[PDB]
Amino acid sequence: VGQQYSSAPLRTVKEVQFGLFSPEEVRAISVAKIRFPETMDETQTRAKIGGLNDPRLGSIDRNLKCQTCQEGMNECPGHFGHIDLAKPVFHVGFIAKIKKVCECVCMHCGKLLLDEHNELMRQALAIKDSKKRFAAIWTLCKTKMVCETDVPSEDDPTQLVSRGGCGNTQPTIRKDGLKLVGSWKDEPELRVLSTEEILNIFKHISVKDFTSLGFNEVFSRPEWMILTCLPVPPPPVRPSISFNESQRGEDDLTFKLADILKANISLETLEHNGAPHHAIEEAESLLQFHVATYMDNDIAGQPQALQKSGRPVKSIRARLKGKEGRIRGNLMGKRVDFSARTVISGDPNLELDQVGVPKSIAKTLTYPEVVTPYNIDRLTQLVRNGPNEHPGAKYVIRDSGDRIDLRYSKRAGDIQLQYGWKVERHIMDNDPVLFNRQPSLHKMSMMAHRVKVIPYSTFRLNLSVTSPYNADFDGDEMNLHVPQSEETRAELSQLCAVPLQIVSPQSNKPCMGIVQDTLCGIRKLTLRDTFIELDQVLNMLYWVPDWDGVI
Amino acid sequence: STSTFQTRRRRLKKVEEEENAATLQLGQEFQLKQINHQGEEEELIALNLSEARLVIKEALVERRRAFKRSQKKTREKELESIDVLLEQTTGGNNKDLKNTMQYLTNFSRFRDQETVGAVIQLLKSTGLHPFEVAQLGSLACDTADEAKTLIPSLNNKISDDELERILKELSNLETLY
Amino acid sequence: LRFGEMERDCMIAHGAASFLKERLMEASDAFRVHICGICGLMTVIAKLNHNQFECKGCDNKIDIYQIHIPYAAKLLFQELMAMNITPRLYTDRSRDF
Amino acid sequence: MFFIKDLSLNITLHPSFFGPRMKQYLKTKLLEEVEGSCTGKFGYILCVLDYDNIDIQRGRILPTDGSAEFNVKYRAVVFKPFKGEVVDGTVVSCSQHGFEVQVGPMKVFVTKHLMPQDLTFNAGSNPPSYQSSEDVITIKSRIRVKIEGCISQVSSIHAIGSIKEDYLGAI
Amino acid sequence: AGRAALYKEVYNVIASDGSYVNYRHMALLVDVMTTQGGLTSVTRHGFNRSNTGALMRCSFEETVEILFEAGASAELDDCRGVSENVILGQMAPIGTGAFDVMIDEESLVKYM
Amino acid sequence: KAIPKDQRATTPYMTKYERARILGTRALQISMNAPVFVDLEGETDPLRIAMKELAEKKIPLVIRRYLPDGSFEDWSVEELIVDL
Amino acid sequence: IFVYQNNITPSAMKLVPSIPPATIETFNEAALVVNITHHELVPKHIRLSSDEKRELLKRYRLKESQLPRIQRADPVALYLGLKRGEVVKIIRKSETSGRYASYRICM
Amino acid sequence: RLVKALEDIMVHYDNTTRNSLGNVIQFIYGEDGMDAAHIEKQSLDTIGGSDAAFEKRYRVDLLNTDHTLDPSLLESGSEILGDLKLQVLLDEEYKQLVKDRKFLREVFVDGEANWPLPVNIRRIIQNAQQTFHIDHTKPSDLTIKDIVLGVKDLQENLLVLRGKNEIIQNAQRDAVTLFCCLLRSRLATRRVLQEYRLTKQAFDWVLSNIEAQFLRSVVHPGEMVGVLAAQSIGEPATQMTLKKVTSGVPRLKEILNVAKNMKTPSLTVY
DNA sequence: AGTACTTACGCCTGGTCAT
DNA sequence: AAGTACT
RNA sequence: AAGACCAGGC
Ligand SMILES: [Mg+2]
Ligand SMILES: [Zn+2]
Ligand SMILES: [Zn+2]
Ligand SMILES: [Zn+2]
Repeated sequence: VGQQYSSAPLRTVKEVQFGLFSPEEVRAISVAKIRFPETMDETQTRAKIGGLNDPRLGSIDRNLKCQTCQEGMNECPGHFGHIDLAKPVFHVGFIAKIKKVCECVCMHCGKLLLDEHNELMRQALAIKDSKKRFAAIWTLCKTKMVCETDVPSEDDPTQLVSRGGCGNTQPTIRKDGLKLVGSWKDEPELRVLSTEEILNIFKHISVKDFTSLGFNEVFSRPEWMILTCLPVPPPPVRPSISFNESQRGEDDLTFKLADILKANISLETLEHNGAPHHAIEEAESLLQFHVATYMDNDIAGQPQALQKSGRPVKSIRARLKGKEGRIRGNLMGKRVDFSARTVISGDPNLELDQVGVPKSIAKTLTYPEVVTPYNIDRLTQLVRNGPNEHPGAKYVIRDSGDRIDLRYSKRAGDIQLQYGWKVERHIMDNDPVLFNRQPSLHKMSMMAHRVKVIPYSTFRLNLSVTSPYNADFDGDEMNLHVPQSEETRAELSQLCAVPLQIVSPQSNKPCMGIVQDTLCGIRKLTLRDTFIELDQVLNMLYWVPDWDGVI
Repeated sequence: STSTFQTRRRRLKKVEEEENAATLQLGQEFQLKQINHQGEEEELIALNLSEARLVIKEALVERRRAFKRSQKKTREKELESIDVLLEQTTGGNNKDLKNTMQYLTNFSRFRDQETVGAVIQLLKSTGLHPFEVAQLGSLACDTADEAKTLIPSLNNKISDDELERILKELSNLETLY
Repeated sequence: LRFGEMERDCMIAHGAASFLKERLMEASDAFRVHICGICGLMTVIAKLNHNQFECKGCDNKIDIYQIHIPYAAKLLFQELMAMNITPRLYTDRSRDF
Repeated sequence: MFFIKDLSLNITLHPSFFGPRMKQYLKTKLLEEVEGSCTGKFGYILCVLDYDNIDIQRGRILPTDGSAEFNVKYRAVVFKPFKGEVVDGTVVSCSQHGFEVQVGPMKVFVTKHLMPQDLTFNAGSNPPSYQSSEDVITIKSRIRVKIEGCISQVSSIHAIGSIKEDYLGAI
Repeated sequence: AGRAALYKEVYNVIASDGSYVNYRHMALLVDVMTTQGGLTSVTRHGFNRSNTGALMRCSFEETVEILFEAGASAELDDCRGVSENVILGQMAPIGTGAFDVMIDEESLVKYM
Repeated sequence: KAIPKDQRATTPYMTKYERARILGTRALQISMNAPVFVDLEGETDPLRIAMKELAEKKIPLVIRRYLPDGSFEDWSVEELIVDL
Repeated sequence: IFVYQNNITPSAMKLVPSIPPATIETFNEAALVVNITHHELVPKHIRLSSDEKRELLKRYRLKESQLPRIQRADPVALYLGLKRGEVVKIIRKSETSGRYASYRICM
Repeated sequence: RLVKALEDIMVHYDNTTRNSLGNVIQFIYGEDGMDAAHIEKQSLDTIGGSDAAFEKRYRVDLLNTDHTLDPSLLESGSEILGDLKLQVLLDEEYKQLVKDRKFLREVFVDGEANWPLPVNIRRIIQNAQQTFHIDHTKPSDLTIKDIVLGVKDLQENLLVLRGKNEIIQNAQRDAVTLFCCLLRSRLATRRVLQEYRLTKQAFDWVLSNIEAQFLRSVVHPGEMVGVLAAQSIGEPATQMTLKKVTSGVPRLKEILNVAKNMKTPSLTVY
């Protein structure tokens, strides 16, 4: 896949290490300074400004360039960009934790709030489960709001031992929108916890403190739950849409960045200009906002960040949410090729394991056969035959990884085949296919049938193999998928073939029988009362194809 | 590439790659404690020229042999005698090997796998480290200064006097031409 | 046509390993990306010509792999990253079991 | 300085060659993609020793095409210079900027100003050389160099070395 | 004893319809729901919290939320999950893939 | 970790998934111009040749059987009985 | 083993885990009027020697965690007084094969 | 859900049922290691029937003019009547079918005797019948030893798990137990000779088949049993098109959710 | 005891309107 | 709407 | 070409 050979060894993914991005790495990796918010028009002149999308990231206009990386569009994944924020911001999805952590550690000196000294604590440090330590720890010290300096050791409650210092009272905390607030207790003291602060307190937390709390010194240090540098997904994640030329077509995402950007610069230009001290934190919320909505948009703090036209805004998160999206609707299930669908009808003249494919499709669907002395002959004929007659083919591909389109190519009728080449040919009588009918909730909702190219337009399946698929002919449709590797078919014929499914394990009994006519009729035909004379008995005999020819 | 007998668990932060010097700190792939395929430990493999000349030859030869077990179904004098062995069992595009055989065979200091044997039986009583027990074998040396200076890794691991006897017995074994 | 969840679950039932992969890759997504044997990421700047490879930042040129995975997957990942989450791709197991 | 390191390599064999003498092919291909290779981590792969007992192990079959993949464990003679290593070789080229000495499969170069002082450079010479009070260095002359620094590149390794120390110079 | 009950009950839900299901299946399920410790619900609130890697639970009811707290606590995924592989485009350890196939060069000679 | 050919414990018979895959895999290669270790009684379809190679048990393959803990057992098409 | 009637004082109970090795357990009368183990459903369990256990593992190549678990408060677990780590063997009847051997470790 | 909750589950080569972690779920798929596919409803004759009938059918006493095998069945009949060393095997056999009985009546209290079990013995014999045109007239040719010593030697080769130790070779006997009862039930001297006049030929064949036919009914390390079981339930849960209690689909929902407040709570006390 | 949180069948074919 | 679990 | 709705098919 992709094409073009690479001297790079090739492996399978075996482990997936989930980490968090360190603003330091984010930079390293990036190839884009991303300072400007505009898209292109270097003063209307078409191209792209070394500002947003392409200060070296991926590209468009069908033009090699991608940091010389050439290859162009197809085969050049996105190249991340970064964009130095102005002031630290929260990570919409982490907020929940960033909070719980502070309630777990007190500021000023930044360190745990319960050491080996407290016993209930011990039992909470043996637990080998991030989800469980961090959930037990939290519950155990979310209540304590005083940075103890001296506690009664394993001996006398009389004798007091010393550890860390700074009893600066611990403030309870609550979540207001995208900011954290806490009081310090006669009468309270309410102040806003500046990101700039939290960040700090985390930076200082101890190495064995990280870990003690559900974390990991190398892949995910708390101090990273707070964004400082922002990775910039490259075109392919937020591609455009061109209506030829002199028009637009930008992608939703490529706007929120546009916003985040604007909202970033406006800020900065205040900390270096007429900075009315606390008329800034009115624009630092805006950043915190965008850089939050960019990732999530279905919050409880209402404002949807409706984009002109009142259209919602597809937050990154929204792209993966269950069903119709990436994970479930793009990865666990996809649209596929070498597949077809039409109406189904009975046809008591097909073997159970067969399936009537209409000529229309047999000529459309193709199978890649590899030229071999065993076939060459046959194959060259299919190729000679063209892509219009039935038994034929429609594509020859040589080692040189080049497609010969059999319907054009001044060489159509020509062509000598070469052992090694492939000849995408038409599906033929007896090509094992995977047939099926949705909803699929059985091994049997998908079985393998022998193909039988037939006229007229409908998949014609044998009757008995109905109840498994659970289908009627009142206008029902079914899907057919076509194998591709000599080994793929093998997997269908050797484990999916209808004959094998006859006995169902779901209820340790056969799962296909005899219905309607055949059944009804098989009874009449039985009766003592029922007698058959020669003239017919002879024909009937002839019908059973394996009749030993013994009247 | 060509993997090397040991899977150093690289935990993201690949940074520390020290210096390569005659402080005997050679790249990780050359600690004196490396691993053999059988799964054992094994002192590094220090080859002094003219000792390598014999090992390359040894195989390049035993190659020619088993390269025919299947075909059934004096200075300037060695320059020719080797070019052939190559044009027989080499890649013919191993311009490196060629150039390694000249170098290896011109600057060599021993012709007898016997003489080369004693060289080794001698130096291997030092307890010195391999790299040293190599530079010592392929480098002329009259004084200890000409030695412990062109091999600073020695300086304190041996008395001048001693390392000096060894050098005496070197120019004594140093095969003629 | 569509080969969704349900139709998958049956292929798993049948135990038709390869045919599954095929429907999922070779007949749909399929994509060849590069990685760093160090930081399990797509970073790598492969110039498949002059073979140059790099991956500054973790800075490489030597340890680099090539892997086949559904383009959607790649995307899933890149998308993830943009949200500041790092999906590491390693070609060897070190955790045993 | 020359080493005999234990390596291994992975060759992907197409089914075509799944013959009777496969072991033969592999080995053969091992040798094509190794003898003469170069890495900063292995240096110069010069020759494969003990051609015979080369361990092939069982190779597994990939899973889309039939290509199989074997982890060929071999053992070879390598050599990778270092900063501070002392070696001697044969000069090859010699210019106004210095001469280049060839230590083995590698080429170490020496900067005019990295040699001594009393040694000037005579251009009007044929062949080109470097004259001294009593010393004369040109094409074939044999020098002994001290490698000050290494630089790995593509399929080779060069390095700069001095002769401004003691016990260094011609021989 | 609870298992016994959980099973007996489920068994009745399929028997009240005149349908028959071979023990083993309800057994299995009933067992899956019970090993862990007590009663693990076949719901987002249960079996999708177990020690199973991320990517797997990711393909169900909590996706992102689950992914987030994965890179947070730097989880590691075995890629032993059916799901896992499907997402990667790899052949999954399942029937046809519960083993490897190799060419025994030795036996590849006595064959000629 | 590996496991001695003795101390072996798996099933002496070939699993359907195994056989299934062998034939496939085998075909695959056969269709790729891999050598064919059996006299073709006129056969010309790879999977069909495969079924033959597999009946004279002349298939040069080895099924490595991984165990839940990582260790494996190595069985040869040769050995493995084929009931089905 | 101590048998309280209507209940024990929460001031009291927090004095059992204060003299190790020795162990203590608490049972309400009302829960011992009937032996739970005699119930049609609850099959019989069995304690395994720290030897018999170190075996069960080695024979199934299992790690402690991969084993089916039982609650430290689970009725039967108290009836035998298990300890976090002790493994029990559950032997029950079966409509597929008379007897089925299963194991449960403790957590 | 059902499905997503059991994907990862399959039968591993050790013949245990685990998921993606390795956590055993069933130490033997279905407490018996048999692939559902090869199973039919057989009857355990040993269970039902008056203590009376049992004797008249399975009891053999070579020390009694009226409880011995009439030499009209066994070739070595007359020269057996009385043989004491035999009556011990004979008695051993009986003291077993007896144990079997009580055992079964301890598992299937109902008295239901028809159960799903691998290898359909009824038919396997039926073929043996007309495959050797066995005549109900002339006598057999089985040493009593021939029978009872082979039936035993049969059970031995019905291997499900293979282990080279105790803990395993012990689960073996277990996973088989139920079957055997049925086996010992259908290959009881009396029966084997008075009901289905099998020759030594017939028999040695019936035995071979059973062994092989069994080794076929085992489960294949590979089956993704998890998904399967899932579907197998969810499937008939759609065909559900609908004495006064919560029953059916809304119920099954309740169950899988592990809900606390079930519309109907009931409770039967005897 | 009150509030908040995530979910909701599978697939497939039409025609319509607009920032 | 409902049902659960978390605050 | 993408997204929202509506009607509809099994
Ligand atoms: Mg219908
Ligand atoms: Zn690029
Ligand atoms: Zn503090
Ligand atoms: Zn990198």
